[PDB]
Amino acid sequence: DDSGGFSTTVSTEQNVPDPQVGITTMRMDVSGVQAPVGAITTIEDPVLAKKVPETFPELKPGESRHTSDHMSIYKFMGRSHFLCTFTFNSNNKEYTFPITLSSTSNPPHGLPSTLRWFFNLFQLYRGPLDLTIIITGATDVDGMAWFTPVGLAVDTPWVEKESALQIDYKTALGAVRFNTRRTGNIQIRLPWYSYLYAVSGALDGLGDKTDSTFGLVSIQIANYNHSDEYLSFSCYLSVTEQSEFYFPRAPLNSNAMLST
Amino acid sequence: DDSGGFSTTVSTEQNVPDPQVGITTMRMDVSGVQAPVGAITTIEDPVLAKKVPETFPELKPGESRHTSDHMSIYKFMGRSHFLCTFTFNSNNKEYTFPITLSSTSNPPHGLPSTLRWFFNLFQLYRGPLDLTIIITGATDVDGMAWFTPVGLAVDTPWVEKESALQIDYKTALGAVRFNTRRTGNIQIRLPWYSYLYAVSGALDGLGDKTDSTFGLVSIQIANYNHSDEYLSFSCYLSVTEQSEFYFPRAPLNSNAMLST
Amino acid sequence: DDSGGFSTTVSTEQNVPDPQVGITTMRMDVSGVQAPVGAITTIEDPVLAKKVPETFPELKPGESRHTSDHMSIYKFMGRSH
Amino acid sequence: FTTWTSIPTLAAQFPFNASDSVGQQIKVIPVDPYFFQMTNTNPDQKCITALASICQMFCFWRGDLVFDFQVFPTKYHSGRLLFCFVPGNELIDVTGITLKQATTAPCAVMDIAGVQSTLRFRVPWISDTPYRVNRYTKEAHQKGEYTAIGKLIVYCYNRLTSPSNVAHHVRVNVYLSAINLECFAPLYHAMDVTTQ
Amino acid sequence: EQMIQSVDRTAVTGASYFTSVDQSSVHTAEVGSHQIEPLKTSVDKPGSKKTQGEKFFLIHSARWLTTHALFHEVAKLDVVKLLYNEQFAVQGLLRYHTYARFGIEIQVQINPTPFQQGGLICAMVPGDQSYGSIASLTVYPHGLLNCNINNVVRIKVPFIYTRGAYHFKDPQYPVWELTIRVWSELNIGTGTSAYTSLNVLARFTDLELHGLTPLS
Amino acid sequence: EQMIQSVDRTAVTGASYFTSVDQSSVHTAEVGSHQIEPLKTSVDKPGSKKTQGEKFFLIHSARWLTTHALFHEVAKLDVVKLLYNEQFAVQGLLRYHTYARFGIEIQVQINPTPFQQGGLICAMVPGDQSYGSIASLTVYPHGLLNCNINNVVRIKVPFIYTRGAYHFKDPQYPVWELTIRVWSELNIGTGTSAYTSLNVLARFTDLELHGLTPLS
Amino acid sequence: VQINPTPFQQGGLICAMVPGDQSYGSIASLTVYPHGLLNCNINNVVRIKVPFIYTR
Repeated sequence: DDSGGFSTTVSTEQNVPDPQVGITTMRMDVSGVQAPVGAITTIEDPVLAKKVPETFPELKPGESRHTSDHMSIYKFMGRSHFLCTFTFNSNNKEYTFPITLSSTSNPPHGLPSTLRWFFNLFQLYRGPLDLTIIITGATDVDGMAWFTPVGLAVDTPWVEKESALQIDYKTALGAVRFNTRRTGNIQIRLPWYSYLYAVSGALDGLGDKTDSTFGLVSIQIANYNHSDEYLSFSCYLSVTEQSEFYFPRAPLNSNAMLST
Repeated sequence: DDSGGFSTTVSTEQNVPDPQVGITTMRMDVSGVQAPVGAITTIEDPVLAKKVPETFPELKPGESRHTSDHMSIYKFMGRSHFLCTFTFNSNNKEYTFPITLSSTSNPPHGLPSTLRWFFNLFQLYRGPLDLTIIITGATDVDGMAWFTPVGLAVDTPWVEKESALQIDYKTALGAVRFNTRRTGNIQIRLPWYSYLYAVSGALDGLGDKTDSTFGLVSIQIANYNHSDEYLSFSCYLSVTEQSEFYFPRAPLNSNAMLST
Repeated sequence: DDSGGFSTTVSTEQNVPDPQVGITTMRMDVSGVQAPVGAITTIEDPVLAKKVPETFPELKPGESRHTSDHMSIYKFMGRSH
Repeated sequence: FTTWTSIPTLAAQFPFNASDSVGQQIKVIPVDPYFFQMTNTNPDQKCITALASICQMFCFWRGDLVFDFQVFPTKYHSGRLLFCFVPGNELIDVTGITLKQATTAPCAVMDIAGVQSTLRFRVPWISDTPYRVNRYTKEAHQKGEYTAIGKLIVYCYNRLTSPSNVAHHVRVNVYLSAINLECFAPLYHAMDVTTQ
Repeated sequence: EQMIQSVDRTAVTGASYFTSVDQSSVHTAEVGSHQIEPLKTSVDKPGSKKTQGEKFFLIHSARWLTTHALFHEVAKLDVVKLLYNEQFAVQGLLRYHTYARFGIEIQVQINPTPFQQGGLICAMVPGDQSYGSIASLTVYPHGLLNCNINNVVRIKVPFIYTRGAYHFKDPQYPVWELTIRVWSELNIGTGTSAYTSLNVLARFTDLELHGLTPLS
Repeated sequence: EQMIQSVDRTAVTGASYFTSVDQSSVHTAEVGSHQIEPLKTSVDKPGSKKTQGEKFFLIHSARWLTTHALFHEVAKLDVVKLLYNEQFAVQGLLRYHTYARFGIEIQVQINPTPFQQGGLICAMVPGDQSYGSIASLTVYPHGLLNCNINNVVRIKVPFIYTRGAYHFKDPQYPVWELTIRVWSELNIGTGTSAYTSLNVLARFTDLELHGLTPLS
Repeated sequence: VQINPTPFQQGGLICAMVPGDQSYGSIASLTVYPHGLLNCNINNVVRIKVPFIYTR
């Protein structure tokens, strides 16, 4: 031991991640003629709690009949889930929304149904995300979207107003330029630009307003509008292969799972 | 025998699938100088009914003069056939239609002409399908379509109304976002997400409302409309190479073949 | 096991017939310098109840002085009653 | 996602009183990963389990559920419980089953006071369909689609004998995990307390 | 130094589904052993699942008349529901289990005099006699009964179902459905019997049984 | 010269006890084959005679009090008659067969607090608790329950009977008879519980079944 | 963590190490964390060893 401790017992590793592949496959019977000693146990001992359970004679389940494994995070959360939606009402306006992992921020100003469930299953998130925005409404509208890391100057979140920034400051952060007649969709990465190791969701105090947000996406539109037509944007998040997840955590209860 | 039976006769396999390739090819004459013993037979014996028929002296048909084989299911039903059509009439509405294989559901609320014929030729269907939707009508209309498996909460089928679901629930199931000015078409797969082995068409009772449907596609539109313009959607189904077909069945009669 | 049972313990045979010939014969001492561990026991365990009893230092009884064995059924009940 | 589903977390809580008769059904459990009944007062919340959080985000489930029954006696209570599994679905008239009739089904007894505290009751997968649907999204019942593979009954096998200077009841915790779990066809759903 | 052995505290016993964890245990006390019979009191093979479940049972008796027209349905019967009855020996295996997976063996028997003429068809239709054609009943596993040729047909089918097993207490829909249609009409002369009797035998094959349950 | 084959007239079919001789026969028509499940809907082993007959069943629940005197008989029960009841899964095998030959596995369980003291005896007596001595119950296959040492005893016995098998519908006399006598009295102090519960588990071993019969 | 019951008492405790915040998660799922169960019949000492888990 490096720390100078001593013990006569054995210390074992508790709750090892990923103990089994969640597809039916083969890595005779499962239980058999031998008497099941794993039926009776002591749960207060972490060594005896790792014993394989059996009580009844069984046999092997066989193999499944679909190729993919739906119980993996990189395939479950590879599906792009809903993030936010908002509408514009006037000309030359600017809207700003952060991607906050915190569970204190309730929707509409926070993570909705499935993303609120997922980012409170674990402690630490580190890596780039994957944003898709969808344009619904007017046509011949020129818009520009850019990405600001946390700790830098930007307009007020969740408020649609005129922009107090200049065009030299917007285009220096990296921006895209679209038109609502040609595309109707933008599939854009979001870089991992932070000064800290990883961001977390389940925090309070001044750690909730610092270590929860990691990035911040804002959109400005021009050439809107003519007489009577609405313009609506909707955002969707997916996860990438460069991202990582650490330290599993107790899931949210049935009163914190909220939606829009 | 495993089940303990006994017999002095021989049990043979009856109605083996795919006995012949339906193209003219070569795998002298077919019948010849030898007397045709296959003209007379007994049809009540399944062993004697497998005898090759001949009664007249013939010769070989030769080879055909087109490459493909039109008598295969994966090339016949690879052509995309008609499924449904519907129109919108107001703003921010939501339409919902299931893909029901049941023959009890008559069209327009069911399978039309060619798809009703095909899914009652066999007993069991297992695998993913292939949906193409076609937009006809207005422009600058933003729409969103998603897929819900059977057994989950969704709006009422075959009814156009306001949506009672939230944006967190829609985008968590996986959705596409289009605009009617840019594309006019979406060619989208439909995953095989069911809790049962396979779905069937020829059922009655409470097995008809459970084991017939496999999936359910619903579409919501926004930014529609300006003053006077219609909007029409039309759906088409194709079959994939991952799909399977089991246990051939007696085909539908001439009074159940119906169309739109 | 044929019947499908299972156990972590050992099942032993209880009350085996004819454990000893009822004539005095030889099949030093019986008990000796070694401490008698068979004095204390547990009668509720059928495995520990098969332990040979001893508590005091003894020696062998020798041999009897009649040929027959009166403790056999086929000689006891061979007499007509 | 097996990191959360293979963790045994608490789902139920029932006492084993000394004032109940032999053969009386103490508690009945529907055998599905969507079962939990615990809740807390301050703050107002409905305590989900780790298995019901992962399985609520799918349409179809499959696998072997492992119930864990942890008793809290002294060294001086003495009794037995009978854990019976009646295969079927979540809606069968199950309260007419007597104690002698319950030994037809696969069951297991448990001596309460001892050096071990937990009995692991791995339920085999018994079904007519290969998978089993998350029907709690719907609001009406339908014959043929179900959520459970049967119900699990707890009986009073022997009475609870004890002295006068100990408490006259023993409480049992029920844990819930899964082995050979398979789920597919994702959705979104937030579960609710099974008020039984 | 001698060691005094004591009785064992913890042990696990049972027979393959009942598990008993004991804090105070003891060894088993067994007398005798298993003996064979050199003069047997029963010379048949002993009972098992094979000789009780896989055995022919009479499930239906109909009668085919000269007044039934063409394509008239002599027998329309669910095969698996009729085998789930108290009067058969397979009930003792099915009353206590929950799910099953099985194959079906059918034998259909008639008895005409050779002064009669006519025909029947005996098709095994899975699930439902739906909107399909009556003239295409030779696509299914079937058998033709002609009064001149034969009087016994026999059919063997595997398990065809949308789920993995069948639930006897609360089924979704019937697995198999036997129909017997008039394929050619029964004609007689003067004085000949205007009827013939019909009988259907059925049995399971490859019977799997899962999940024994207390509630029926 | 070519030979025209015809349908076979005589054939014998059935499953091991039903024999059908047919004067007009035909070959069997089978579609498909037996398929395995690569994704199984049930992961336990399938049902058989071993997992349904050889399994522990609760047959009796008594209670041992401080008012029962010495040599009082807490439980006097016929073992085989109590297993022949509708509520157990072994009834489905025994309702349809006539004779049987079996071994018995007994497990007796009690639960005292360690402030109690006393003892019991649990002997397996074949046939009859006759005029023999109560103090000589340790000659039979037995087990001693002491409140200080253990709380579970288990006994395994072979088939001991004057005939070759046992007839359930009309028996001659009971095969086994379990008795539970008070071997030392139950004593408590002030406030201690004046009772303890008792439970008897029983199962068959090496079950042979002969002569399936229609009448019950 | 150490407790001391007499063997006439009965009950149980849980001792979980939660990083950062006892947030909106479930109380019935405290066996996901590095934890220990204290039963008055079995034991009276549990011991837990955790690494450094932090956002900085």
